[PDB]
This record gives sequence, structure tokens and C-alpha cells, in this order.
Amino acid sequence: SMLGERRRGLTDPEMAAVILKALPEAPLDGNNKMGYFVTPRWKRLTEYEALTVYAQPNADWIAGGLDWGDWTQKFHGGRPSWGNETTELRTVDWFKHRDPLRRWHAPYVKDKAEEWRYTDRFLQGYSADGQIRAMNPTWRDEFINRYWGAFLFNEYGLFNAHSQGAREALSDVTRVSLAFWGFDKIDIAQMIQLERGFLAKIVPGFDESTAVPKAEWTNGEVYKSARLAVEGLWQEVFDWNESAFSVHAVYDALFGQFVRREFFQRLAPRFGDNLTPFFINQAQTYFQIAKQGVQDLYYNCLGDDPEFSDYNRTVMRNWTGKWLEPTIAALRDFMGLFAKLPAGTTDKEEITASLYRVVDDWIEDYASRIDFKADRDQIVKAVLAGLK
Amino acid sequence: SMLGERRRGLTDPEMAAVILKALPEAPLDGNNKMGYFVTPRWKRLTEYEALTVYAQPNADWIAGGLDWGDWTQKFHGGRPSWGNETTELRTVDWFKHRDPLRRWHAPYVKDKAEEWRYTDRFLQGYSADGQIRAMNPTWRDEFINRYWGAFLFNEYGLFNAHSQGAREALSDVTRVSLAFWGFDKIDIAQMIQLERGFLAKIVPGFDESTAVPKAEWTNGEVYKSARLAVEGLWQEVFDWNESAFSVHAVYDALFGQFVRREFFQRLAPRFGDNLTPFFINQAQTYFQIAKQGVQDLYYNCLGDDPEFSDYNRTVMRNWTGKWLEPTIAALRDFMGLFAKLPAGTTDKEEITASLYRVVDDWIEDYASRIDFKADRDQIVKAVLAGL
Amino acid sequence: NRAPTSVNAQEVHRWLQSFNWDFKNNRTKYATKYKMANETKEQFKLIAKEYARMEAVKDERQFGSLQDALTRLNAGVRVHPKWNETMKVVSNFLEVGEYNAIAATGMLWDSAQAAEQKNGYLAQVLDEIRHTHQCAYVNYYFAKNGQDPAGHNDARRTRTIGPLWKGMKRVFSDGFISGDAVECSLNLQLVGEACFTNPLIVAVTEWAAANGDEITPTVFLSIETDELRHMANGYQTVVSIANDPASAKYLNTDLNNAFWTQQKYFTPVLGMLFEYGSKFKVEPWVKTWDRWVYEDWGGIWIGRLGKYGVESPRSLKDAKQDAYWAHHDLYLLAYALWPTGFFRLALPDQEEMEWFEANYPGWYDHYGKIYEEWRARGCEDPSSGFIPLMWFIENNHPIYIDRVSQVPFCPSLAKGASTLRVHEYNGEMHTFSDQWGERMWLAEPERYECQNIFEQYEGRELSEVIAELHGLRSDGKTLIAQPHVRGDKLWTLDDIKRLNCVFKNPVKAFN
Amino acid sequence: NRAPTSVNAQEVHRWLQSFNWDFKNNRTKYATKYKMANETKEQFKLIAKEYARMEAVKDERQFGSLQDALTR
Amino acid sequence: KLGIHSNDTRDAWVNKIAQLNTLEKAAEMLKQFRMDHTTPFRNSYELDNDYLWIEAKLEEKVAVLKARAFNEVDFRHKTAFGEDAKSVLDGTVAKMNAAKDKWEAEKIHIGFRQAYKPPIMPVNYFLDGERQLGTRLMELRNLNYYDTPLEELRKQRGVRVVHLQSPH
Ligand SMILES: [Ca+2]
Ligand SMILES: [Ca+2]
Ligand SMILES: [Ca+2]
Ligand SMILES: [Fe+3]
Ligand SMILES: [Fe+3]
Repeated sequence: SMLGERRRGLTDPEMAAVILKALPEAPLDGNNKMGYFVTPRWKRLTEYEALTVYAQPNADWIAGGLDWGDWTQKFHGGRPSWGNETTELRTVDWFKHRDPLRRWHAPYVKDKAEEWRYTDRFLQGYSADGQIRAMNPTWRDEFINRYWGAFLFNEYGLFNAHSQGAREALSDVTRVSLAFWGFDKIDIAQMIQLERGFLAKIVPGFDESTAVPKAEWTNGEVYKSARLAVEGLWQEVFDWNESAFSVHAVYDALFGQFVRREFFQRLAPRFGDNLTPFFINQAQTYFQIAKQGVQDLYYNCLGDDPEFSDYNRTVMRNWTGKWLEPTIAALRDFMGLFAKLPAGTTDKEEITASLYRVVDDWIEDYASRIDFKADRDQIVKAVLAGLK
Repeated sequence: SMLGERRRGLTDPEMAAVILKALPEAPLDGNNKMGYFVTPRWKRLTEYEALTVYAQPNADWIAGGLDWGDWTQKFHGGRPSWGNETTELRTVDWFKHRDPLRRWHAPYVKDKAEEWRYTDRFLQGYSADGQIRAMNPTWRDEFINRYWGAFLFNEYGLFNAHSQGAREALSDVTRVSLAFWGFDKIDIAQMIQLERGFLAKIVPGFDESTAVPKAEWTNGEVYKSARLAVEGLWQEVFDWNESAFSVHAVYDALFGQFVRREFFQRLAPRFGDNLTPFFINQAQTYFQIAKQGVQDLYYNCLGDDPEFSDYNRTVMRNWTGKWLEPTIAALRDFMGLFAKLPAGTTDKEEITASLYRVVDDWIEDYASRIDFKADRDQIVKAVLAGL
Repeated sequence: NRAPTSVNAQEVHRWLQSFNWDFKNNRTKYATKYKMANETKEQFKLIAKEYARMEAVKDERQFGSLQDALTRLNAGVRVHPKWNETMKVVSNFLEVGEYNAIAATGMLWDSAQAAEQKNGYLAQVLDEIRHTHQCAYVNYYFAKNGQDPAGHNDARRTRTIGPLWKGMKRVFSDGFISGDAVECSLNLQLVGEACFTNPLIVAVTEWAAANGDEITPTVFLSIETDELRHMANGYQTVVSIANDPASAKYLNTDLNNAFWTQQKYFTPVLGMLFEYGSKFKVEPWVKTWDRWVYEDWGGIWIGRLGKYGVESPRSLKDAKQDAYWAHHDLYLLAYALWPTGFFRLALPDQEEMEWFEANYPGWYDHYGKIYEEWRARGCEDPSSGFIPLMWFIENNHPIYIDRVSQVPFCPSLAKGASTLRVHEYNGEMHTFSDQWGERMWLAEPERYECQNIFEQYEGRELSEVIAELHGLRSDGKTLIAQPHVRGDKLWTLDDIKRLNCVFKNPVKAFN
Repeated sequence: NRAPTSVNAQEVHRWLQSFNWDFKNNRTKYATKYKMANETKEQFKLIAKEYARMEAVKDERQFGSLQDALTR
Repeated sequence: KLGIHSNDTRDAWVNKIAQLNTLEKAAEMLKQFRMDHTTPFRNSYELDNDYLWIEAKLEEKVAVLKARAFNEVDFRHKTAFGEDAKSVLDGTVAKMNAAKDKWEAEKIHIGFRQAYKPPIMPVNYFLDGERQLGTRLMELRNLNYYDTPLEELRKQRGVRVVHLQSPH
């Protein structure tokens, strides 16, 4: 029928009259601010903080929790649903972390959605404009298809390294940040395949199958140590913070940044490739966004913790040393790729300077924050040994 | 108060009861489709068509009009509010045009807004990531600031060229497309300045002032013929269709496409500049978007009009010939810019290949549509003489 | 320093003025008596992309409300029948105003020489496109989800049948784009928007809410958020020519002509739509009109332009004199000619007649008695063989159409103004309802040659005009227009044909 | 051929199953009595970008209703 | 056959313009049509309800013929009659600027439209004239707009007052 059968209290005359009659003259409390008891990071409480902080029902025995008592159902053996035992790091309050970008779900999917629709517009404009014509054939069929393609597995592995943290994080703010850091990694891996799929449509004979890039990743030499490192970070680390910290503040900050920014972003343009940089721009944007969150959790909150600052820095310096070696090995093997390039593409000096940029940025944005005494020339010299 | 003083008919018991009592048992007509009388271009009528077609109150004396009678108020002298006399082109119906992308206001600003917010994010990542470190200093302080910046006045001029069309367009579907083609042009001009403003923030001694690029535009030699062609398309053309056709199917399709795609988009990468291509990606996406609309209006609708096909093609071939000359002249003056590039940047062999790409794309997408017999070799040969 | 950095709209707008350069033919392509200063600035520092973002955000809320909650609440249906009909007119008539404003501001964009002033107008060009689509969406939504889609679904062609449309085009179409760019600016922005549209839009949402319509408020309130930029455009237009000597010579005349033009139509029409097209009332139109025209516009707004040589329209007192009964006089004509509309009309009920008499002493003795007479005679019943126009003929009350404003008037019956001037010029008769419009025609005869409905329909039988212009509902027999808003006893083309009503040009009675 | 072309989620998802690779320690970190089959498939062929877009659309309608009409 | 958009009078002219097959004849008929049926100075109002539509259908015939007859250079610079667009334009503008009053100015402008409205004159020159002519006309008309009392203004316009009624 035009009006329908279901009567609604908001619009049904009889029902609304009953409702209005029961209403008080004014609100029964003037404090209309949800989350008013949460300590604001900034001037005033944000929507991000209100909708997020304390969503996790931790009791007081897990630093910062507001509940009391044990969990209602634990694992066979007695392991708690969430507990201090799942990470070496300690703090006065696990709810102190704040994503500097204040991303809760709505703003997060909104931005990625904009990026998706614009990406689609870009590809339709790129293909229609015939810009593929000026791309160097060798760079396309060898370096983008095989080597950039193989890198999707690196990002895929880093994505998976976040699974345990999604389950073990000790607060809502950290869980949300970690989930978003991980989700951006799978997205990048998928954008690498997306590009290969696009090339297959606009370049006759180009095969989008992952067979070739996968064989390079699993059995090639260029990415051997990279894969060994990723396999370790992902499946040999059971501490959710060691995982997130070592991935973002060590491995990806050095190896990841070098491959994405100093190899492909740097050299693609030289071969008339404006396509790959379009996607790498997204990856770098994501990298810089995650960095702000990583720095806040590990340096502002844990590394500077009023009670556990010294302890936490000792642990993070330990982790940095543990994972810096496998990371240098990954970079060392990757140096082998430079010999595959057409003569005159780049040279030892350019390669060295680019390595120093990555190492210097890392010392500035990460190592120095926990007093890790990194020696930048010794790190670079160790990596250069891989040049063929 | 908590409830407020204003009583609303949808929620107020008394008022709502009165309203419900007056309602019929069922809708007084089963046809709930607005714009149902409009001829669909595709399978079914789209929101784009329903919300746009016939919004313009034209009477039948203007091909396609559904109204009747003269206008209520005209210009001192007698000139009609809108009339057939404002353009040489003729048609059986000015409302046939359809934007292939079906853009009405909402989708249009939604898409451009996404671009604005992603642009913001990109710049914040670019600066934080320190990617400026690998950009060639000369390319930046000289070719981006001066020559790329100068091109902003070219786009700005093509933007203004749309002003009269905004006023004279003879239909809604054509006015909307025209407005969007023009708005995208000013956007590009503003994006050029934005890049220069960004560089100013991250590069200690970079000056964002438009003084340098403007002087290059107004006095330089590289863009001299370009500016003359622009000042003409904008202020010397009084026919809204000639202005739009000549700007999009002639000038910008040849000169504009060469500069943006075959020069800056092709050379910027070689100087470690992925910043400028970021913005040129937008300009090209915009160009290809507008192109679909330009093609639908002048070829599908006008050029292939069931009654004025021959007539219109003649007028367009006439316009094509009229502006092809100032365009080629613009492309020649621009060739002089190659001599300012550091040695080894590019060779006459590459440029020749880039020129044929533009010319061939032009002949394929525009020239052949109206049977305008153009000679690729002569044109390219004519332009190359500017080196 | 690798701190996250970006650039905002203002930082770019900073150099927008320098975007334009000098060259021989860099001048407006449109005839004008004024000279807009090439250094004129704009109030809002926007660029294309930021403009898009701020509007996209508004669209998000608006369409989200419409497609979700409002649809779930059946908001398109639970509206009073009279208001559903009124919105057919309000939304579509305003749509053309939004549409022509696009061309208008495009003409102003071409007129401005300063880059910033051009940019200001440009922002409006896009806004008016948004508003065109918003008003269209209201009709689209009511057609898809309302109690009577006829009219909402085809107003773009069915509106051409009736006389109220002609006048709408004069103030919201031609008045916005035909003439000196500056004159059009005064009709559109200085008067149209600042004096009427702006307050009107909000007022419409108030009457809408009172009658159960939450759709219109959702859309119109969003439209309203854009109007501040257009006010500035109008204000800046005056600032741009204030120095030009021609200003002191022509500004106050174009303005007065602009004021008269706009008020001539809205004074009677808006009041009629509000009071006669609703069940629940918000405020008496006499009170509303006085505040808008005299207090807000005539006082505050016009007063701020004093420093620029702007004076209150000399025809202001005249407008107030003619206003009081204007809308009441018009509804009599609109209802008498109901078969020419694209909406359904209703006669005042008992509570309404009491409301009218309470707010307009003397209403009942004139309009009230007439409506009860027409009703008892069966004007609502298709088997009666009676439409009020017959009553006008029987009682020798000819209905004329002002040659300039296109507003219908009946001096023989009107309780308001009853002046009438008829002239013949080169084999053509002309009828005028006031001294201002008469002067306009005399001084500018070639600007006003609009054929009126009596001229076009002369000698034609009523049902034929309706059938030809598609004034029928889906079944192809029932009229879109009706003399009542009930669901039963709808008039058909046959009921009209049997009346044997043939149009006559009233002016020929003077031959 | 310069026909406007792009790539959708299903086209990328077609190769997603191949993203995982074998190695000794590639196994779940949690205790379990069961073994999830190595080639199990999923019903919906989504990728991150498309997931975000479809949820972003829902959010727009939801928050739009809450902030505008429902509040009014 | 009566009608608003379709009627015998309109069908009569379509069969009439169809007979045309020479730019000369076509152009001549258009010029004469505008003299007999358009503007307040029209020779008669007999076609008041259909002249706008007919004129358009006439302009179309002239346009087609003019494109097939003229060469590129002329289609852009000459009138359908052979005149040099720019010449006519500059001449009319000259006369307009010489006009001593609004009555003279209005006559120049209106006549210009009747004689050179496209397809007769190229749109570019035409609209350029509309720009200059209209400017002058308004400047003269809008000066002391309300000075002349209506009684006198009616005499000036030369209208035949048939009826006046004013209670106030
Ligand atoms: Ca090895
Ligand atoms: Ca070297
Ligand atoms: Ca050292
Ligand atoms: Fe508007
Ligand atoms: Fe407005």
C-alpha cells in the first residue's frame, strides 16, 4: 500500500502522542558528551577518540584498563583473552596511543575510496591518451613485470605479519592503527598486480599471470634475503609489538623505502614510465601516514613512557639490532639488480648516495628516537658489497 | 527547549492526523518517472538526462524547444534571450547532445573533490618523503617555474574563452558540458600555480610569484604565437560553437596536447620530476574526459545531423582550416624551447615521433570526423621548421 | 625539513588576480553602459578544487538523508495534498530561475575584467547549475515517491500551458539574461536574490515543514548555504561600477526597473502559493512581505549601498500600495483558469476562511462569498458543466495579461489595483496594469513583444489546447490539473470538451 | 588502440590465491585441533580499494541521514 | 488544421521555402520576411503566432545554400548578399554614434537586425555589432528615464491611446 502496514513511533499520531507524553521536560543530565572522561590528546576531545578509546574491555591488570576481574572464558591451559604476556613491552597505559591522522573507520575508507575512483579515472585517461607508446619495452617487460611484480610478495608478506597483532593488540587505538597499517600493505600488493593487469590489457602479449614474478620472488637471487627476512618477521615473531616495530621501524623503513623510492620511483621515469610512479606515489603516501602512527606508539608513548622509557628503549634497540642484520642482507642481495640494467642507466655514486638518503632518513626518523647508535657508512659499505 | 516550538507536519500528532486523513488511497498516476517523455540515448533514461534535459525554456522556434511564443523580455534592440542567430551551426534538435560520462553537478564535484583531497595527501607524502632531493635543479628553477608556469596563462585563456558559451549555449545538456569543460581548464591553471606554491614551501629560495612566468607568457618568444592564438579564440570569436570547437577540436588538441603530453609529461621524468607529472595526469584525464563530450556534440550530433550534416561539416572544416594555421604557428614558436634544454636531453628524432603522435591522434579523433583532409607530413614539416 | 607540507586554496587565490593580462581586444563581448573596474576583488578566496569539495560535502548529507532515512519514513507521501501540488510549481518555477542564473552569471563572468571578480561570478555559475539539479531532484523525488507524480514528472513541458509560467520567465529567465549585464545583475542578485529568493527559500522550508514535507527542507536548506556568495557577487557588482561616471546616471533607474520587475510577479504569486497552496499556515503574507521588502531589503540591504550612490526605488511606495490584496486577487484568476495548470488546486476550507478573514479583514465579503458561490454551483464536480472562467464572462469581468510582466489582472473585479491602459501601435493592441510597466514598453517597445495566452489560444477550444500540449495523465484521458485535491471525481478531457470553452482575445472588445 | 580501459577488483582477485608461497614455518601461530585446507576459496572477490569504496558509499547515506534530516 | 506547434499556416511556408533553390532568392525572401513580420515595426501582425518558427525554417534554407555557394574566406567575411561584413558593421556603428537622440538610435539598431541577422551577416560580425549598437542605444534611452510624463511619452511613441482608467 501507499502508506505501508508498519506504524512508526516517530510519525504515527497515536504512538507519538504516547511517547511525547512520557518525555521529561528537559534532559536528565546536561553532560551530553560521550567519552567525556577520556583524557584528550589535543585541545578538545575528538570524534576519533570518543568513538575509539576504551572500546576494548580490559580490566585494570592490563595497564590502563577500567574494568575489574579476570576474563570470563580463557584458552585451554589458562591463557587470558588478552594479556601482558603477549609482548615484551611495558607501559603505564596501553590507551595512550593516538593516530596523528585520527583515523577511525569512516575517514579511513573514505580516503581509500577516493584513491580507488581516481585511480580508475587515471587509467582510463592514461590508456585513452596512449602514453604507453613512449615506455621503454625492456623496462616494461623485464623490470615492471618481473622485478616490480616480485615486490608484491614482499608487501604481501608484510601485510600478513600483522595478523597476530590484529588479535593480540592490548588496546583499541593500537588495534585500529595496526589494522590500518596492515590493510594498506595488502592494498599496495594488489595495486602492483593491478598495474600488471592493466598492462596486459593495453600491451599485446603482456602476461598478467603471477607465475613469472612469483618464481622471481621464491627462487631468484635479487629478492632472496628480502624473502628470508619477510618469512621471519611474519612467522617467527610471536610478539605483536616486535612484529609491528621491526616491520615499520626497521625492515620497511630501510629495504622497503630503498626499493620503492630509490630504485623504481627513481629509475622508472628514465624509461618513460609514468605508470608505476602513479602507484608508488600511493605506496609512499601510505608509508608516511603509517610512520606518524608508528612513531607515536613506539617513541611518544612507549619509548618516552614516564615509568618504562629506559626499559622499552632497551628492548627496541635489541629488536633493531636483531632485524637490522637481515635487513642489510636483503638490501645487499637487491644490489644485484643494478647489473641487469642497460648500461648507463645509473652508476655506483648515484646508487651509494641513494642508499645514504634512506639510511640517513632512518637514523633521523627512527634509530635516534631510541638512542640506537647506527653507523651510516658501515651500514652502506655492508650493502655495497652486493654490487656485481 | 528540548522539543522546540515549531510543530512539524510529519511528526506532530494533530497535524499528521489531518494530513493522513486527506491523502488518497493510492497515487493519482502510476507514472512516477520524471522526464519520461525524454528520448533516452541509452537503454533506459538516466538520472543525468531526467535532471537536465529540457531545463532550458526554449520555444519551438529554437530547434528542439518544447515551449511556444517569443521571450518575455529582450535586449534593447530586440535581440532574443537565446536565439539561432548566436551560432553558424544548425540542427534538428539542440537537446540531442549527451555527455558520455553523464555528468550533472553532483558527480562532477564529487570527482573533483576526491582529486583535491588526494592531491593534498600526495603533497604531504611527497614533502615528508623528501622526494624533491632527486629533482634536477635547473629543470625546476627554470623549466617548471618559467615555462610550465607560463603555460598556466594559456589554460586560463582557454578557460575564459568559454564565458560567452556559458551565456549563449542553446540547450541545457550543451551548457552543462561547456561549463565543465571550462571549469576544468581553470582548475589546471590553478594546479600549475599550486605546484609552484608547493615548491616555494619546500625549496628555500623558490619564488611563487607569477611575475616570471607571466612575463614569459606576455613577452617571451616560445609562447608568443600561443598567446596570439589564445587572445583570438577568447576575445575575437563571438560564435559560442566556433569558440568551443576551435578550442577543443583544434588548438588544445594539437598545441595543448603536445606541450602537456609530448614535452613536460615526456621530459619531466628525465629530470627526476614526478611532481609535475602528477598534475599533468589530471590535465590529461580532464582532456580525455572533455574530448568525449566534444566528439558527441560536434560529430555525433551536429556533424552527423540528419538534416544539416553536410552544412555543419562544411562550417567545421572551415573553422578547422581557420584555426589550424594559428595553432601550427603556436607549435612552431614552441619548438624554440628545445634549444634551451641541456645537451643530450632529446633529439630531433624523438620530437618528430612525438609530433606525429599528436598529429596522428588529432587526425584520428577530430580531423577525419568532419572529412577534413589534413596532411600529417606537411603539418609536422611545417612545425619542425621552428627548431 | 621533511615535515608534511601542502598548499591550500587561499595560497593559490593569492595570485589569481595576476592571471589576466592586457591586450587590445580584452573586453566584454556584451553591450553595457557601465565599466567594471579591472582591480575589483572578491570576498571568498576559492579555487575550483576547494569549491568542489565544499559542495560535495553538502551533497553527501542531502542525498544521504533523501535516499535513506526520509525514504524509510515515507517522507515523499505523508505530505498534505495541497502542498504536494504547490511544490510542483515552486520547485519547477525556481528551477528555471536557477537555470537562467547560470547563463546570467556567465554573462557577468564575461563582463568582469578583474580576474577575481570573474572567479566570483564563476563560482555562482557552478552553484546555479547545482541549484538547477537540486530543484529538479525535488520534482524527481516527489514524482518517484509521492501521492501524485503528474506535473512533478513533466512540468518542463506542461508548464507551457498556463499563464503563470509566462510571468515566471519574465522575472526568472529573461529578466536575468536579456539587457545590460548590470541590469540583469540587479534583477538576479541585487533584487532577485537579496530581496526575494534568499528569504523565500528559507520561508518555503517553513511552509513545507508545517505541511509534512521534509524533502524540500532537506534540499532547499542546502541551496541556501550557497547564497552568501551570490549576495557578495551582487554587492561587488555595484562596487565595480561605483566609480564609473555612467553609474550616477543609470544605476538608480536600472535598479528601480529591476525592483519593479521582480516585485510585480512575486508580490502576488509567492503570497498566493503560500496561503492558498497549503493547509497549515506559518505567517500572513502581508506581514512577511513588509519585512522582506521594506525592513530587510529596502532598509538594511539597500542602505549599505548608499555610500555607492544607490537609492531606494522610486516605485517602492507604489509597490506597497498595490501589494495588500494582490495575491488574493490573483488566486481568483488562477483558480478560474485551473484547467490550464499542471497542478491541482483547492478552495479554502472553513478553518482557512476564518484564518483569511482574521488576517485580512474584508476577505470573506469579497473572495469568500465568491468561492462559496462557485462551489455550490459545482466547480469541483465534473458533471456540473461549470468552470469559474464562465462566471467571469457572465459577469463581464475581462481578464487581461500585462504586456510587460505577463501578470494576469482583472481591473473590473480586483480589490487591489484596478488601473488599465490600452494602446494601439502599428496594428497591435497592448494592455498594461501599471505606470512603470507602461513606461518600459513605451520607451522600449522592441524588448516586449511576448504573445499572451489569449492571443495564442484565440479561437481555439480549451480541450484541444490541453490535449495538444500534453496536459493529460498516464491514462490519456484525465487532466493533470484539477479544481480540488481529492482522489475521486477527477476531471477528464471530455468533461472539458463538453464545456465548449473557446478562447477570445479580451482586448478586441475595444475595437 | 586507445580505448578508455581500466581494471576491476575481480580481475585482480583472480590471482590473489597465488599471493601466498611455501616455506617451512608458514603455519598458524595459534593452537588448533583442525587443519584449514590450503586451497579453500572465498565467495566475494574483493580487494582493499573496492572494499573501501562500497563501505564508503554506505557511510555517506548513514551519516547524511543522522546529521541532516534526523537531526532536523 | 489548427495548432500551436503544427498548423496549416506553418505547413504552407515549409512547402514554400522548399521551392527555393538559389541563395539569391532564399536570402531575398528572408530579408523581406523580417520586414513584413518581425519587430514592432513589422508591416503586419498577421503571422504573429507563427513568424518566429517560420523565420527559423527560412534561415536554415539560406544557411545551407550560403555554405554550398560561398568559399571559406567569404562565408566568414561576406553577407549572403555579397556585402563586406566588416564594412557594413563599421558603417552602422558610425551612424549609431552620430545619432542625435534615442529615437534615431533605436531605429538604426532595429533596422540593422532586420537587415543583417544571420545567416545574412556572419555571426561574429553581427554579435559584435549587437555589442556596440546596443551600448549606444541604452546610453541614450536610460538618461533621465523618468523625466518625460507618460502623457507626453505616449505622444512621442506615437501610440493611439484607446483607453485609460485610474482610480488613484
Ligand atoms: Ca645470492
Ligand atoms: Ca657519475
Ligand atoms: Ca662511521
Ligand atoms: Fe541559485
Ligand atoms: Fe543564487
